[PDB]
Amino acid sequence: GYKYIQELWRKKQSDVMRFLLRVRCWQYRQLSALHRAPRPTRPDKARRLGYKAKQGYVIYRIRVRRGGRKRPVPKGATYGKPVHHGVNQLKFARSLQSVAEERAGRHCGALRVLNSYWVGEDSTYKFFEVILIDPFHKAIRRNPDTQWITKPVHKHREMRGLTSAGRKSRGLGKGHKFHHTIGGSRRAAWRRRNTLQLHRYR
Amino acid sequence: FVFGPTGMPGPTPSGTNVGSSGRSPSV
Amino acid sequence: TKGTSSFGKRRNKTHTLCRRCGSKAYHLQKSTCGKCGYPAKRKRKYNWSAKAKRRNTTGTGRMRHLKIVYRRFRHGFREGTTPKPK
Amino acid sequence: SSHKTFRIKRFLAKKQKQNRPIPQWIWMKTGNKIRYNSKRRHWRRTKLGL
Amino acid sequence: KIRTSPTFRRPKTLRLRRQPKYPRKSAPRRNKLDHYAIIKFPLTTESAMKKIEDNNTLVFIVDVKANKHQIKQAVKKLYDIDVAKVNTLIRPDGEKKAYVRLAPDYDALDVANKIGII
Amino acid sequence: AKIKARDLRGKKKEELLKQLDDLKVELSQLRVAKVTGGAASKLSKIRVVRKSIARVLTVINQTQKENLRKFYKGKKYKPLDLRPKKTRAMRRRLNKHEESLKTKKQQRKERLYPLRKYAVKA
Amino acid sequence: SELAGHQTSAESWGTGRAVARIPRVRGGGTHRSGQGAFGNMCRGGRMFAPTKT
RNA sequence: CGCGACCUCAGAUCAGACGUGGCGACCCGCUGAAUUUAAGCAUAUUAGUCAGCGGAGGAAAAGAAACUAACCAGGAUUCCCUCAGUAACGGCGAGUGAACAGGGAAGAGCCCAGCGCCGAAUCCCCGCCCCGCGGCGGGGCGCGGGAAAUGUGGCGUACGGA
RNA sequence: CGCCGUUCCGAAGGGACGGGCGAUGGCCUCCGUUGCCCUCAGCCGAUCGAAAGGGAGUCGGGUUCAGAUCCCCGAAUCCG
Ligand SMILES: [Mg+2]
Ligand SMILES: [Mg+2]
Ligand SMILES: [Mg+2]
Ligand SMILES: [Mg+2]
Ligand SMILES: [Mg+2]
Ligand SMILES: [Mg+2]
Ligand SMILES: [Mg+2]
Ligand SMILES: [Mg+2]
Ligand SMILES: [Mg+2]
Ligand SMILES: [Mg+2]
Ligand SMILES: [Mg+2]
Ligand SMILES: [Mg+2]
Ligand SMILES: [Mg+2]
Ligand SMILES: [Mg+2]
Ligand SMILES: [Mg+2]
Ligand SMILES: [Mg+2]
Ligand SMILES: [Mg+2]
Ligand SMILES: [Mg+2]
Ligand SMILES: [Mg+2]
Ligand SMILES: [Mg+2]
Ligand SMILES: [Mg+2]
Ligand SMILES: [Mg+2]
Ligand SMILES: [Mg+2]
Ligand SMILES: [Mg+2]
Ligand SMILES: [Mg+2]
Ligand SMILES: [Mg+2]
Ligand SMILES: [Zn+2]
Repeated sequence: GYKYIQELWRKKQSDVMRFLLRVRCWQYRQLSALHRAPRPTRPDKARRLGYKAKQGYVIYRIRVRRGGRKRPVPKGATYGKPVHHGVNQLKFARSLQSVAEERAGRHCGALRVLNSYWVGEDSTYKFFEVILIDPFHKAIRRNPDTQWITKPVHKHREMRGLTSAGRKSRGLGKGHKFHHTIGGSRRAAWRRRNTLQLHRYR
Repeated sequence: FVFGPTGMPGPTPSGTNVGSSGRSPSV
Repeated sequence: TKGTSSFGKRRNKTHTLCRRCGSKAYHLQKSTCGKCGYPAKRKRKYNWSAKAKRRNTTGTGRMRHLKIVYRRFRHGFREGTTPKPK
Repeated sequence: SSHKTFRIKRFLAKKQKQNRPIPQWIWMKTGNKIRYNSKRRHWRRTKLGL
Repeated sequence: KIRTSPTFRRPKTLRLRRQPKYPRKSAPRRNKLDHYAIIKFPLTTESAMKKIEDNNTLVFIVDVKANKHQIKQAVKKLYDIDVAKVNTLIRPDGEKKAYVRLAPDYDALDVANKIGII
Repeated sequence: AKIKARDLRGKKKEELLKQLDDLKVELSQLRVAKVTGGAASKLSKIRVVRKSIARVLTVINQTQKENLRKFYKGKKYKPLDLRPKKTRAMRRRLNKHEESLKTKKQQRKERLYPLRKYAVKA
Repeated sequence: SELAGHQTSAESWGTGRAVARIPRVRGGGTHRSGQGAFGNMCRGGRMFAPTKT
């Protein structure tokens, strides 16, 4: 059609896309940290991630500060064995995109997070856009293609790590690389491996 | 018509005081 | 002087009855309760006191609406009906 | 003090009305064990918290 | 229309009034502080019988949430007696005693004679 | 006279509020008899009149509520008191029609490939 | 039970005090105050090797 | 100057909804020790455990392979026996430590975007008509209002499909 | 979870006189009402913080077993 905007948004090192990503990043850097967008900045990436252009679908733009997770402790002094004297070079286990989806999914707690995507970044900020669905509209309630999002099991998909950006952080998957999450999750594997089955007859 | 007696409560005292004033220094 | 003498100066109270939990732990200066953190929306409770929870849980009080929800449950929360009249 | 508040005058009033003995006709009941009132309070010994 | 002041102040827009499509609660809650609930019973103590006899007053144990206005207008309904003034005080028991002083012509001793306390 | 709730349902709103405004005066005169000192025959009538007032106000609120939910019988929005009150999660479900809704793709699968009933020989 | 005998908070008083060095219940103006808390020997307390399921 | 669009953005006690807090045995996402073991101790161990924070459901999570294999090949997830105290990790010290295959409990698959095709063929809202009416719907009207071409609905999804 | 922050990255005033338009109730005379524009408006930060700071206005005499600048009598006074 969308397949032109798609292959265009892959030459981010080009001239046109390095001008656009820069005027976009400048304009985003002037607004609030979490503000509602009028329409999806990337309409193609939004369709690909499940955004039907109909009432009820909401797009929030949100910026997050880049960099690792300095340990929250007093001056230095993380009292423990030298193993855990690390404060500076530590990293967070959830992607900045998963932190964007839950800073939107918490600021606006009525809406259900579907997905999110990258719309720009600079040295000190990363800008994402979160596809929030209003689960009590009738364009979503009645349409049976998307009435799964309205059941109480999917409350705060991103606080429970069920979105795409979240699921990418739990190391789950099929293969010889993802053995430590056989079962539900890493802790449901850990439980069964660290659980002593004591039969009646031994 | 049998009348009744009475009853009054009071906090239970606990013995933990130790003056430890006595000193026997002999190096 | 740190003892019996300076036990007389105690005349102005630190805490008063909290309005959310009725316990005498509302720090008048810090303006927050030490028992439930009243000005905060979330009731404060920590796992490191297994016993302080059992003093404030859904059974400890009247359950004036739960003891009826547990009764309306045995019939799927029927509504707008009455038994057949005499 | 004498500069009470309403919430406190009312709590003291409740603590005044809880401070009376069991009616004598109440341990001639059938399923009875209460010999006397044990939750009583004296203003001198026990100091009502607060 | 020139900008005379260098401060862009927010323009005042229009504000409608609530035209609901359905009242939230179905019926207005009845006034539970009735003229009858506002006066529980009188006192028959020689501290109040000297008020009735000498001061030409009456002593009621009114509800605690009652004003001197509600009391005045609730003795002028249950007993049909114009009232000079009302002086309330909350007892250590918890109830609100109220000394109601009757108009000059009305006789307390003879309006307590009626209602029973005498 | 034993005031039963049955013979209170035919009477009119003001033929009920006159009974209420008479029972409250009978209370006031009994709470006075209690403090002036009266016969137990009177003292024991307090529990009888407090419950007669309870019966009256009960029939008043019941007839008024029935009239209300008749007035809003067929309307779309009705007061949150007349709306069916079940558990919050039970009120925030999908209708039986939204549950019973199917996409045209599944109304076509269910039609072209129904679940056949069969047996096998042993 | 697995919690029986351990639902209290009690630390030994230590040497001195002319007391038998068993843990003891903390403070309080009650009978059960500095009274011996854990161990099979004490009243209340936990039994030796609590039977398991 | 004014007028009329559109975009972006405010204001409402605007009409109608929604969230918040509690419980927490089980479950999901992060954060995360030190007692102790090593006859000391610093890596390791305790342990991704206790504490801490957030979010749910009657189950949750996972789930129809960017899989296992190297066979004469198997075929979503979860669970049990077994593999196995194994391969491997480790001051190769203390100690730690899976998976595949196989036998079982259960057993079920699917759906979009995209690429094209169709006169937007789609959806929400208010007013009136008749019913249904205590899980707010069915059918009819409205030169009634909107959403939507910056893409709604039907066919269709890797097992190929038109 | 929340913390920081208190005029700081803010479209932060829902108010007033007069006028014009519109409606309303009555000596519908003449005021009052509320709807719409026109004109005008600084502020300086929501709110809390003192029974000893600031803070208009009550004194005499009588009386109870326990209350009086509080009740009774008699003299005033402030605010609206
Ligand atoms: Mg971690
Ligand atoms: Mg990756
Ligand atoms: Mg202090
Ligand atoms: Mg909590
Ligand atoms: Mg004392
Ligand atoms: Mg389809
Ligand atoms: Mg025991
Ligand atoms: Mg509204
Ligand atoms: Mg060691
Ligand atoms: Mg050792
Ligand atoms: Mg050591
Ligand atoms: Mg270590
Ligand atoms: Mg924990
Ligand atoms: Mg919650
Ligand atoms: Mg539930
Ligand atoms: Mg699930
Ligand atoms: Mg397998
Ligand atoms: Mg073996
Ligand atoms: Mg390990
Ligand atoms: Mg296998
Ligand atoms: Mg089988
Ligand atoms: Mg399409
Ligand atoms: Mg596939
Ligand atoms: Mg103040
Ligand atoms: Mg002052
Ligand atoms: Mg002063
Ligand atoms: Zn509290």
